Amino acid sequence: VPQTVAWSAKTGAVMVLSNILCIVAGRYVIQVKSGSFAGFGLPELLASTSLGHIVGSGAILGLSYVGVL
Amino acid sequence: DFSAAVPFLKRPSNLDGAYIGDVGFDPLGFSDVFDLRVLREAELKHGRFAMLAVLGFIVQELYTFPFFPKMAPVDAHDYFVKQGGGSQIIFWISFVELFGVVALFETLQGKREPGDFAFDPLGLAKDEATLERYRLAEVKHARLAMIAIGGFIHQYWVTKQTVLEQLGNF
Amino acid sequence: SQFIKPYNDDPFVGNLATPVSTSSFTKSLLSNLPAYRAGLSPLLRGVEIGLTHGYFLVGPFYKLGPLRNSDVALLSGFFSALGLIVILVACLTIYGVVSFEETEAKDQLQTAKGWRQFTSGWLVGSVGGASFAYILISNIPFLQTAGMSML
Amino acid sequence: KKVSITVDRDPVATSFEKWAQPGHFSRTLAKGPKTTTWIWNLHADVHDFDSHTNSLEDISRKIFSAHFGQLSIIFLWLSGMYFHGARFSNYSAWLSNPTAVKPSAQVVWPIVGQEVLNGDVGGGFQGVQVTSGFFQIWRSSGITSEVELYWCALAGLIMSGLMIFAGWFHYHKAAPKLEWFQNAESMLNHHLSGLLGLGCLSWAGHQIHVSLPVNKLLDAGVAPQEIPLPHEFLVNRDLMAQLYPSFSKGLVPFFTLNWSEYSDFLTFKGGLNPVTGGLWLSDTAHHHLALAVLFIVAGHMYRTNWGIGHSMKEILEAHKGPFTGEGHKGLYEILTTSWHAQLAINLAMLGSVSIIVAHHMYAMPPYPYIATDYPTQLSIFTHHMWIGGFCVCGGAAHAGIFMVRDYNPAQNYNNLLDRVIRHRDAIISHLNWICIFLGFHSFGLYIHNDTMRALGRTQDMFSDTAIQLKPVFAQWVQSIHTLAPGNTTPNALATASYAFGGDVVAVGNKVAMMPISLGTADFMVHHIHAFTIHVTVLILLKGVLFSRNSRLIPDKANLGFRFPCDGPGRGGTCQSSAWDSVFLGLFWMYNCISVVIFHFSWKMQSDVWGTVQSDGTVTHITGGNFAQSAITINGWLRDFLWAQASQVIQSYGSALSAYGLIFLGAHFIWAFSLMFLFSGRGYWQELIESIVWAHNKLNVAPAIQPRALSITQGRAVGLAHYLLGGIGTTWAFFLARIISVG
Amino acid sequence: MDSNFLKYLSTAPVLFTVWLSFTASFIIEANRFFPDMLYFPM
Amino acid sequence: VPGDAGFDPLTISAWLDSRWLREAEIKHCRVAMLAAAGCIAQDIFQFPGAKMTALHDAAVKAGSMGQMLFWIGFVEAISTAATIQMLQGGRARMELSEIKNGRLAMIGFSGMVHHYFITGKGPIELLTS
Ligand code: CLA
Ligand code: CLA
Ligand code: CLA
Ligand code: CLA
Ligand SMILES: CC1=C(C#C/C(C)=C/C=C/C(C)=C/C=C/C=C(C)/C=C/C=C(\C)C#CC2=C(C)C[C@@H](O)CC2(C)C)C(C)(C)C[C@H](O)C1
Ligand SMILES: CC1=C(C#C/C(C)=C/C=C/C(C)=C/C=C/C=C(C)/C=C/C=C(C)/C=C/C2=C(C)CCCC2(C)C)C(C)(C)C[C@H](O)C1
Ligand SMILES: CC1=C(C/C=C(\C)CCC[C@H](C)CCC[C@H](C)CCCC(C)C)C(=O)c2ccccc2C1=O
Repeated sequence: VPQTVAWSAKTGAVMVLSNILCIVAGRYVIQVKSGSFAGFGLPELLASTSLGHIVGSGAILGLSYVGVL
Repeated sequence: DFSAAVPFLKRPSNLDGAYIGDVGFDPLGFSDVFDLRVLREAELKHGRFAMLAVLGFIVQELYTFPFFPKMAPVDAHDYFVKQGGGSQIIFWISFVELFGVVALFETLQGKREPGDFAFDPLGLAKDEATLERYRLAEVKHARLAMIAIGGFIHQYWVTKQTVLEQLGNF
Repeated sequence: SQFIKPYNDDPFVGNLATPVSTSSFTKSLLSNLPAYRAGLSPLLRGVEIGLTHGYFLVGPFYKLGPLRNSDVALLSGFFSALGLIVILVACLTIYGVVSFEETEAKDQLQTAKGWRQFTSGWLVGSVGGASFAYILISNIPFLQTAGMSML
Repeated sequence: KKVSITVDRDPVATSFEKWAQPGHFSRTLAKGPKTTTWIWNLHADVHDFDSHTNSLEDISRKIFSAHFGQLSIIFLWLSGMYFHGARFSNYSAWLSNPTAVKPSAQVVWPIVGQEVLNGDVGGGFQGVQVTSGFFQIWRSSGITSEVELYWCALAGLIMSGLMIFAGWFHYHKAAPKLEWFQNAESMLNHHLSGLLGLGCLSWAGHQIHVSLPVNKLLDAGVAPQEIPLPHEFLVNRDLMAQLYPSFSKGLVPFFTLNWSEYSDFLTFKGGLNPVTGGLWLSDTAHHHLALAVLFIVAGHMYRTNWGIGHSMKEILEAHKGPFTGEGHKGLYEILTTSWHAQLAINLAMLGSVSIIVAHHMYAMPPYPYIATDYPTQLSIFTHHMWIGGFCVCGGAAHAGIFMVRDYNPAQNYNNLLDRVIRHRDAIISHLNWICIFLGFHSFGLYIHNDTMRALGRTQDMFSDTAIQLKPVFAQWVQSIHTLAPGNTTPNALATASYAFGGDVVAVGNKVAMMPISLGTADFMVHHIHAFTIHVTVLILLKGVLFSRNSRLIPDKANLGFRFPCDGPGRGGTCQSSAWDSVFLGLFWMYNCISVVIFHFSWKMQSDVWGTVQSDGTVTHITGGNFAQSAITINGWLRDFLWAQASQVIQSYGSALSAYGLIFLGAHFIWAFSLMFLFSGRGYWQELIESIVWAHNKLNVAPAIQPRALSITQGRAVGLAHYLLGGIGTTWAFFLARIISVG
Repeated sequence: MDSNFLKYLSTAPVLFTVWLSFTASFIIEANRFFPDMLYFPM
Repeated sequence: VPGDAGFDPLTISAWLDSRWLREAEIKHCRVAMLAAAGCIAQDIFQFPGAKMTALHDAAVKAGSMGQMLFWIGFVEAISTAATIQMLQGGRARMELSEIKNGRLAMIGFSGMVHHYFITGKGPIELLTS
């Protein structure tokens, strides 16, 4: 079984990082919608944090698997 | 615009107060889908069954016929399932309900009020005004007895005491 | 960029120019092949095709034939290949007789004389190729086995 | 907000008037019958909605309400299976002793001596043995009571009433407009996220909270009435944490992403449960939870009302290369304006999924005690092969209907359809060649082996003892899947299926699953499969590609999808329609699926199913005769059909005598079909003329003039009786054989 | 009762299924009470 | 319109109906007001013969929570009819006062339940200790 850990500030760091990474990515790549103050709506934010949680969870589970944590 | 009973709900389109006992109460919108005539047929039939049953409870605790064993009304349901008198009552109800099917066809064809069987042997209804007053009373009693019989059977299921003995005890 | 076009710049012809049908590699291979080679005599066309076909016919008859487990497997395989060559050369002969009306010109396969020259070349090539396969398999032990001689 | 709900209110009046006028839906049929052909033409075109109305809106409304009617029928059917399990079954007796009691949920009335069909299935019970696998489903659900089966029957009944109400409501009260139906992005988002995703999520939740505790208690050995009721696991988290100690921590490990705490009940074990011979339900719970996450995530792909998402039109129009012209341009317009194009795709996919279901369910038995209930394993494999094959041929049927009717060349210039129709001779000629090559090199190997074995030349055969056609690629893939646990699936503990190699799983001394070795006979029958699938594709594809026109008939689209011919000229154009290729390909589907179920039945009896003796020896049902006898046709005739038809033929006077009767009855129906298949309408019309004369003589001629069936209907009736007869023969043969011996 | 629903119940498949179910039903009932009638008893 | 401090930083009002949002806010307000008044009341006094979250768990066994759920569910079904109809189709000061007090009670109850998770104490107990 892959080794996962209880929540720590490092897990929080990975989630926060992945979320911000996806906010910036969503500002660049979402085709239908002041770098972040132009056309930034709730759907765009909600979609990017949805992916940020998907990417963050995948990253946390993988970095816990390999030992990086 | 809005319902007399529920102030914040709008009055159902099919409920115009033509049927006595109407207060606009139909939130789930069963009258927007189904024929109100059929629904008033069903309301009065369920209520008349319930009124006869609540009097059925009360009299059956107070008295029972000497040829039948003394026992509780739900036990009476099971005894008359196994004895044959339940099948008798079911047959005669079903026999009357055949002409009830004919009566409901008369209602659907527009030629009969939903609860009218012209059953006034004792001539208690004198004119239209008292008939309307009695009719509102009948629907109110019908609805109240539907809730009451559910209470009597459910209370017996929870506490194995009859309605008169449950008032007498506790 | 479109890699499929109408064949011969004619849209209503019943073919499509495609990479498989009309690449330069396909055109080079067909032209190089003896049947379509320019400058090749019909007899010479038959000799090259025959040498090829007779050479590879011996192997399935030899390796998978009824007499394969016998020591006469190669002789049986050659004879079976030779018999198939004689049946096929009869087929070539009868096709030539019925298909082509007799004409003086022999420079093409699609002529009575040209198909007769082709059949002549195919028989000589096929018997020679079958014989060449027999000589090679008999001499080389590895060819006698299925490649398991090393094992 | 361009994705919106739009409905016409009270479109169609709920009246019995059109019920009383049969044929009301078409202008041809509404003027009444003059010949008996009208009667047949009534049923033949009833569900052909786009033949009655021009408007796509009324067509879509009719389809939506007919889908609710179908769902109502399925829910009524399910409610009946639950009620027959509750009332007319030995389910409670089967729960106590799953390996000895035979499932039975059907009891016959004693009327004409037919009460012999109430055989002794076990558990103090007499009834017809049932093979649908419902008992194993219910044990997997954790039902453990007939009362809960009554509640499931009522839940099915309520759903059946709600679907028939919804079909009435959505046709007659609030029918959606066409712009509602043409929301493929919204529908896909909801059917991936909501239908499949919350379906898996809710089912995984049920498995974790109900199936897992009840089945752990059942496999521990606790009697079904000693097991706590399924809500007592929901409330008493302490009692649930006894069985699975991870429940002591609750939902904090889920949200904090500490998911390895849940490894008690969300496993990746693989293999089978040794007690039941079924899949580990902890694996199934993890499986459904993982599918739920991806299905919900997938249902966020498409753009609906907020700018995030894909336009499927943009995805399709961007995929074009140098070989394929304009590419997938115009396919979105097709699939949101043609119902038949959607039905062609979805029927081919539903059939493919049903075929995948049959292979995966036998190999990885998913229910407790289903692997060693061999009548159920054979029944559900054979059933889902037939549902798969039928649905695949209906995918080609509605591809033909799309091509004949909904295809417009103006909107399909130089796209993928245009290019396929413009090289259909190359497609059909190469498919024709591969089918000839593969009939020669699969069935001709059988003819070679028949000949050599008949000639005394056993050294000249394709066999394991002679020339060995080994399936090296299939054996190699089996090697990889046996080596996969700990190597390429490191966190797996066992193989995905024991069919690939590994242990023999035995339950109640009967083999649940065991390695299926592949030899020369398996190479030969798999290339038989590749051949029969290829030829069925050739007939169905040749019908789709040549539905609109040929070199033979240049205006075939003007004759329609379903026409009998265009006369005896051009040499004869009998069966030139796309319909007649569906007609001819349903025979080849029948041929394909019949060989698949025969291969499965013989291979599982010969090499998988049987009893485990002391020292782990497995005595198989037909004793390993597949390897040396499935290489000849005489072996299939002798050692499979003749040897195993013993049970149907000798079933009279027993509980399996119904199978003997259906065996004979279906041989009858199959033969009776050939009257419609080998004959033509003109014979029967002249014979009917003489019979009409005999009626005229007695002044008893009918006013609806009797006609011989149409040419197409004679073909359809012949095919329907042929399929019923063949499949019913195989159904009776399979079921009596495996109920007796397995 | 509605005349169009009665005209629907007068249609050929409904009457055929009801009449042959009634026919089947009294063959079943006659073979229930009086089974095994291979002959007219005399 | 009531309780409008111009506070919609994520702009929820742009992407959901202001009537559905206001119904949710007012229903959350009222429920939270009853809940917050309830939290302090349980510690202050107990109805004769009778924990922020554990008492809920005890009550479901006694059926006290179950009876409350059924009756609240019936009123809520009528409320669902009201919400659908609203979406389909002195006192001013009091509406603002109800919204502000309800928002304060939402935070209030939220504080009380997290206080219970922390010290295992009721809100009056938190003031006492
Ligand atoms: C949907 C699936 C399904 C299936 C295949 C069956 C099949 C069966 N059931 Mg089960 N059943 C089901 C659902 C199902 N049932 C459901 C949902 C319930 C709960 C209500 C039941 C409850 C039930 C009981 C309680 C019993 C059965 C029994 C039976 C058996 C005989 C029934 C019979 O002869 O009726 C024949 C009854 C007739 C009245 C004859 C039918 C003739 C008429 C004309 C039918 C025509 C339909 C009509 C023409 C359609 C058009 C309508 C009209 C307006 C035109 C048979 C094995 C019996 C059994 O197993 O005994 C051991 C039994 O006692 N069933
Ligand atoms: C998330 C929402 C959702 C869900 C669950 C469904 C579900 C379904 N749709 Mg779809 N649909 C949706 C949104 C949704 N749709 C939208 C937004 C549109 C507009 C673009 C459509 C347009 C559409 C069309 C045009 C068609 C469907 C069809 C179907 C049915 C497919 C047959 C099947 O597998 O049913 C069996 C599976 C089931 C689960 C049966 C359950 C039935 C109910 C309706 C499921 C949901 C119940 C409820 C939400 C669950 C509450 C849970 C509670 C107990 C806690 C299925 C009931 C087809 C159909 O058969 O029509 C009836 C069809 O033709 N839908
Ligand atoms: C989701 C599945 C689905 C759907 C919605 C449709 C829908 C449609 N199909 Mg398609 N089709 C399907 C599956 C489907 N089919 C499959 C699986 C096949 C392969 C067999 C076909 C083959 C097919 C052809 C070849 C044709 C259609 C046609 C039609 C249309 C009208 C059919 C009609 O009125 O028949 C009304 C229904 C009947 C006449 C029922 C009779 C069918 C059999 C004989 C009854 C089965 C009885 C039972 C199962 C076994 C007998 C038991 C016995 C012992 C009593 C309609 C658009 C026809 C059409 O008009 O094209 C536009 C047409 O030509 N389809
Ligand atoms: C058992 C009976 C039988 C046989 C042998 C065939 C044979 C064939 N069918 Mg037919 N078919 C049959 C029944 C049969 N069909 C029935 C009942 C239907 C009902 C609908 C159809 C409908 C049908 C359609 C609709 C299609 C076929 C196709 C085919 C061909 C498949 C390609 C192939 O395998 O070539 C290999 C040839 C064989 C397997 C024949 C057996 C030969 C064996 C191997 C030995 C050869 C003997 C050898 C020549 C001896 C020479 C010496 C001698 C001459 C003296 C082939 C000609 C397809 C086709 O032609 O396209 C490719 C096609 O599309 N069939
Ligand atoms: C067996 C036996 C005997 C007997 C007996 C008999 C025959 C007893 C018959 C009993 C009957 C028929 C009871 C009928 C109950 C109906 C009810 C309670 C309806 C509730 C509906 C509600 C509250 C509503 C509503 C709705 C409205 C209107 C508007 C909607 O938009 C919304 C909404 C859904 C809210 C007796 C007892 C004498 C004793 C004997 O020894 C044995
Ligand atoms: C099983 C079985 C048996 C049986 C039986 C029978 C006949 C059982 C009958 C059960 C019944 C009638 C249940 C219904 C009760 C009424 C309810 C719940 C409505 C309450 C009012 C509500 C919710 C709201 C009211 C509202 C409020 C707030 C106040 C204002 C009004 C309103 C707005 C409407 C036997 C005896 C035959 C024995 C045998 O063993 C078989
Ligand atoms: C027998 C036969 C007929 C005559 C068959 C007819 C006229 C069918 C009439 C049978 C009776 C009248 C009704 C059939 C009823 C069955 C007992 C069951 C039918 C089940 C469904 C029809 C409901 C054809 O018309 C025909 C046409 C083209 C190719 C082959 C044939 C063919 O073989």
